[PDB]
Amino acid sequence: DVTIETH
Amino acid sequence: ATYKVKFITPEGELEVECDDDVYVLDAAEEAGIDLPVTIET
Amino acid sequence: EEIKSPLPVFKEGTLANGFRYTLVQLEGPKTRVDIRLIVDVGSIDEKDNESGVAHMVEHMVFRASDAFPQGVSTELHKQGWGRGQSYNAVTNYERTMYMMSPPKGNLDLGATLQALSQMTGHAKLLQSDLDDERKIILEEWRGKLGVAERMNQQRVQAIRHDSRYPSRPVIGTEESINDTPASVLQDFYQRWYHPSNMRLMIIGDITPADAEREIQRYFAALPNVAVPTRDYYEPLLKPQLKVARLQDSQSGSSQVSFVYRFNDKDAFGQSEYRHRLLTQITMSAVTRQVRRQKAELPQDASSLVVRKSDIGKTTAALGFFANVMPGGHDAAISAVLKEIERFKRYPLNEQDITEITSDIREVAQRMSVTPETREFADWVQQLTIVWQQDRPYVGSQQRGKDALEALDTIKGEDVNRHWQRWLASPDTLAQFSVPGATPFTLPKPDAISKLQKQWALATLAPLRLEEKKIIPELPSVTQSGKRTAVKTFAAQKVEQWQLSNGDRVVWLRAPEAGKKVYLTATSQAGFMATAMNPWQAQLASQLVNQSGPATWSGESLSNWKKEKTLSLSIDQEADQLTLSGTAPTEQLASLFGLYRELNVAPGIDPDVMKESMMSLARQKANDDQSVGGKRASEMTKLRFGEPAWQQPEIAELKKISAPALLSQWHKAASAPVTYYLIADMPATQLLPQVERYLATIPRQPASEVKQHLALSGKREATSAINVEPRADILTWSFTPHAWTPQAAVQVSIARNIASKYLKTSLRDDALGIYRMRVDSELEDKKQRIETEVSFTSAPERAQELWTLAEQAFSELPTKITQQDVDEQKAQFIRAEKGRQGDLTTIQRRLILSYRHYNDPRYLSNASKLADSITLESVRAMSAKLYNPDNRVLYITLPQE
Repeated sequence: DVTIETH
Repeated sequence: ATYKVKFITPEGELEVECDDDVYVLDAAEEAGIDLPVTIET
Repeated sequence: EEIKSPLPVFKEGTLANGFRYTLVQLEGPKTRVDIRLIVDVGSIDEKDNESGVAHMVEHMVFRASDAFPQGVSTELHKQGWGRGQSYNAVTNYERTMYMMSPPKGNLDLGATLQALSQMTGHAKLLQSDLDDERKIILEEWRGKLGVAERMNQQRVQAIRHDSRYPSRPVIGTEESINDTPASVLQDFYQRWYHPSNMRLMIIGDITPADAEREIQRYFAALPNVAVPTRDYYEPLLKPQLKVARLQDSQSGSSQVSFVYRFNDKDAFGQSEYRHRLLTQITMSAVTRQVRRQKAELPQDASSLVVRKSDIGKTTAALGFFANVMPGGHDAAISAVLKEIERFKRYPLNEQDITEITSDIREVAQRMSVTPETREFADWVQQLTIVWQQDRPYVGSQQRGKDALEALDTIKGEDVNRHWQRWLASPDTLAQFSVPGATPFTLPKPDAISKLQKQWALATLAPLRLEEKKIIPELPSVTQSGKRTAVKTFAAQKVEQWQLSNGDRVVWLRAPEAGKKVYLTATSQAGFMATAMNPWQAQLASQLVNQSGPATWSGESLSNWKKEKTLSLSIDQEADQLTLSGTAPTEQLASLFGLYRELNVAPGIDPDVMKESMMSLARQKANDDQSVGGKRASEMTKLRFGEPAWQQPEIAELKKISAPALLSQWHKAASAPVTYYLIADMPATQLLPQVERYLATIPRQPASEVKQHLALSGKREATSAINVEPRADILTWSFTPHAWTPQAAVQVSIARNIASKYLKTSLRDDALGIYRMRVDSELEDKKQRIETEVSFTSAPERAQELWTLAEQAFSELPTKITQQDVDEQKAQFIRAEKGRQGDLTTIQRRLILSYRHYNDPRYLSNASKLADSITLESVRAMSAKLYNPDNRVLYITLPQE
């Protein structure tokens, strides 16, 4: 999972 | 009839072609693409 | 939701019977509201005689209840609600969820809670309602019987083995959708639907003190009954090397993989947010490094990827998957285990971990200071996600501060440790997908473990470094051609230039182009051209389209087009080549330049070719023995006698070289070309660019290619080969007819009226028609009315329906009313006017005009096509849509 959206 | 459906996924854009008579996810499994008009997923 | 609303105020409470509820108050938009209720039960909770019951109960709580004996859904219909837009439900393994978006919003709140309380506390679940609903459940069942589900089930069977999940699919079985009695539903309902097993969330323009009294009004009296304790959401992890085949005889899947299963929510004493952040860092680093490892793969594997997925409440699976040239799975699995082994030897690239960590710190910094504001639909999506896993929302502003604090205690040493635990997991799986009839026997576990120890002892190269990114630029063309003639059609705003190399330019100066240039280059270079090899030429076309110029690469191309807001693409049909593109007027030299470079300097990206070879080889192996393959082969000998061309054997495919493909491309690119240009700009601007990039491409006269024309006569065939319980009815019919704009519109009008009547003749449901469609056009290059009618239906009905459609066609010419036509004419008339100044239509018609008239006349007097629509002319044309003398019927039945 992504916890901090980056792009 | 024969329609160009295309999937955007978190690694690439990988082409499959899908009759009117055919569910879009079935044409992918028939084509050997692993996933789970231009729909995005 | 046009004015973003800030972070809302949360209020949560618990009724005396255990019913839990969350109120989230937005500032706006006005009146909008969203209501949701989760019952913590799904198909995983079913027993053995309860297949698909969780999902049937989902349906059934909308039918009779204590307050609404005619059905809960029907009360909602009578108050203006709509299925799918105003209410819906979803059932997965772990939960059942009920969604409400009341048409009048905040006002309908107590009407909504009355309905939810009826559904969850007072469902009658009557056998008579069940027997009516079964029709709908079977239809949902029958719809998802394709090859994608059967493989999805294969994946769940293997990756989640030793768990409840494989034997508990949501939809259940056909037998239990037919035979399970409503008393089994009531026992399930009465075990699981109790308030301490339920939770409710309300989002929007609401008064929290008021919404809480309503929740008491309709849910507080529910009896407080306990549901069974549960501790079975999790596969039973044990040390092992399990080996599984993922198989379906209609799947082209050709892949191998090695998987590690483990408890992903164990954080080992540290911050569990910090842990989840280590996961993201680790995956981003692994995703970079595994990509580079493409260089290390033998010819038999490609596209090595790492995927991490949840396969329970706490266990995840880490997987390395790669695609396999059919036949080379043993070699491919060795390569996967080799690369897995390399990741055990060497730490992850520290500049990756520094860069990735920095990108995350950047976004978390920004998050920690900008107040969170969202549109309504966004708030719902965010809050629903956190609420489905029974956790309180944490603001994006607060989450940024948490991430910064957890990044401070995280160095690459931690990332490597995190990654090494996954790889040290003792529960391991190896999966194989081998298409069609490819010889395969499943490896035994030691045969795999042997490979693991072979690569454990081997000496291995370090991880690959990042290659530096070649940024491409088009060459300088100084070479100029010359325009040699000009024919003017001022009345269509069209000029037609001849060019010194033989090409020509049909330039239309349409103001509808705006500041964009629209290019369509056509030519007689289809893959059936005499000089070419049909299968090689299509693959050359596809690879060039994707690789770009010879010195470039697929990725650098996609980059370069995006920076220039430019598109250009190759379509090589059987009779024609078409390159299609758009660019801003500014970038006209870039578009013509890119076009010239595809023609004179075409590329083949090594990676793209390798991927495409595998895509072709797995479909060949599948299609040699698949149902889809046998239908296409019978349809061909029914309609054409012989295949016009055929894909190659896998062995020949494996030997194809980039020089042999480029050879094919140049035959196509040498055909003389007509550039249909739509641009609003003076000729003095367009002429220099056309003489430099377009007029200087070497060309050589090509012959027209003969169409693939359906043979005349009456042939029929039946095949019992379908694998799902369905019959497929297709029939074809043509009538030679000369193409005129009118005749084409008359045919499409008649096909509309045809389309609705062949529905009357065949709306008796006792005929079990799942889907049917009817198609008819005056095809302009073939110059014949071509008609296609197709049914999918139950097998027993199946041979009566063509008989009745046939009859419905004989009847039709005397059955077209007048107010059918002039309602269609009014329909056409208005649809036409939508099409003026539509650039897609202007471009389509210019090209068509030159195809039949060799001038641009069809750009004018569209206004007088509507008047070809009279009743006498649509009847005379409806008599020609089906021709009994030219008829091909193909019936596919379930395999007996």
